[PDB]
Amino acid sequence: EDREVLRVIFPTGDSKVVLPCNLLRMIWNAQKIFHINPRLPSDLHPIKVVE
Amino acid sequence: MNAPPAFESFLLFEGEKKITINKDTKVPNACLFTINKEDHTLGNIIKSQLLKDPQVLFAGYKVPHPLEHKIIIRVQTTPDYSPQEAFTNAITDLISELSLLEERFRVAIKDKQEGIE
Amino acid sequence: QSLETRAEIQELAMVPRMIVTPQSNRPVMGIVQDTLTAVRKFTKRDVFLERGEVMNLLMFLSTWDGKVPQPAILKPRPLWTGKQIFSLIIPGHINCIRTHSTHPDDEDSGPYKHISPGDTKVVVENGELIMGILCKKSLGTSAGSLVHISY
Amino acid sequence: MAGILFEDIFDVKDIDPEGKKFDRVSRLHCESESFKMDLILDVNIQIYPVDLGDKFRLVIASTLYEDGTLDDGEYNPTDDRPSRADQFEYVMYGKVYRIEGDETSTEAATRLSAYVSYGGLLMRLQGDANNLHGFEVDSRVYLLMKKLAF
Ligand SMILES: [Zn+2]
Repeated sequence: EDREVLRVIFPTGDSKVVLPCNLLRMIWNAQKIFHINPRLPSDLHPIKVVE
Repeated sequence: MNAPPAFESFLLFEGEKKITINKDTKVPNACLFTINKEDHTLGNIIKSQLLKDPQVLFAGYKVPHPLEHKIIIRVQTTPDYSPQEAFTNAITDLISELSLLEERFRVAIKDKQEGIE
Repeated sequence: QSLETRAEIQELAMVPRMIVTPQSNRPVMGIVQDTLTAVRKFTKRDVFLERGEVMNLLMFLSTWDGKVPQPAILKPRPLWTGKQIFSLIIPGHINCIRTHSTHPDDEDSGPYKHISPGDTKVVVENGELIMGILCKKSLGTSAGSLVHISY
Repeated sequence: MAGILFEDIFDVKDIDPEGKKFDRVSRLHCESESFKMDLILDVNIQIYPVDLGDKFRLVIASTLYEDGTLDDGEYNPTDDRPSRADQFEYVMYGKVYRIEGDETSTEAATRLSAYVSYGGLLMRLQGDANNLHGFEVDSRVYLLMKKLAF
């Protein structure tokens, strides 16, 4: 549903919008600081994420 | 006008002292020497004599601002050997090299030359 | 002329606080002129420094922890690379990506031809410069820049 | 002596890929005599004159001062412990930034590439035997290059 609304917001279909808080850069910081191994299985339950 | 008198470039001020020593706390066994009214002529040479010494871990100098006659020397040595002694020795050593250079020069001039004086 | 106005300037108008402008949410100031050309020249992968030159540069830095990093080349003689010394300057863990986009490498499809590092991408991680030359695109007043990420 | 992460004797396929070439630093393209591992690596050709016909010995280690860690940094010229992989003609210190193979498939996790950075001198290895030793980790890994054999 959000995807469908978002197409109406940007009919010209540009991917580049101004927003606060760089989420990719923060997530990227989480991997770098906690030393998360990309190969090892993660220790996170998805429902915790959604909530 | 605001230009200093040019002699103020090298004469020590009556309320100042020639060298000052302060400890650094960032790392153990290290020192910061302040040389006032001195320039690259002195600062650069003392850096090279210290780096020659193998007990010295780090040595460097920086003139904090060009308009301001003063240099700082950071030196760091092994725990087994005080950094102050290396500096004193480094000057004396340097004094010795220049003295030998002066004796060899006068003698070299003394070599079969004419119009030497 | 007062403590209230001195407080108001120190807190509101003072230059480290005028850095990222709201005029167009990118930094107002970045590295300029002669230094900027010297930074380009310096980060190239071919720059190497002896123990003396590194100690001299370390001596000019400000927040330097005091621990000389291990040179990227130990043998046959000690050598520090340019990027490496630069990594002492980059704050705690500031981390960019991309921003390679000079006229060096390819108008894009070349780098995908497998990441033959080419030598132009600017990658930094945990506040340590991993690879690639710095320039107007990284340090300049461009929205995506290194100076933007520090602030 | 350091716990060996990787060890092999390599042959040079080419010294100038694309051929573009530059000063002081040069990019080697190599292949391991096991013929199961590939290598791309920068070296300081100004202080280590490589040749196209040369056959090199390469070693990768997680430490030097024997077995304990060295994460102190601070190269410490005053050490004298013969623990060192010092017999080698060319040694570099550096960090790993990427490692990097197909894992999407069934089981997969087969065939692997490591990217290493030695202060801006880049390295790339392909394998599968280094699967226990490649890690995207802090500045820790050393490349020791030696002898260039005969
Ligand atoms: Zn374009």
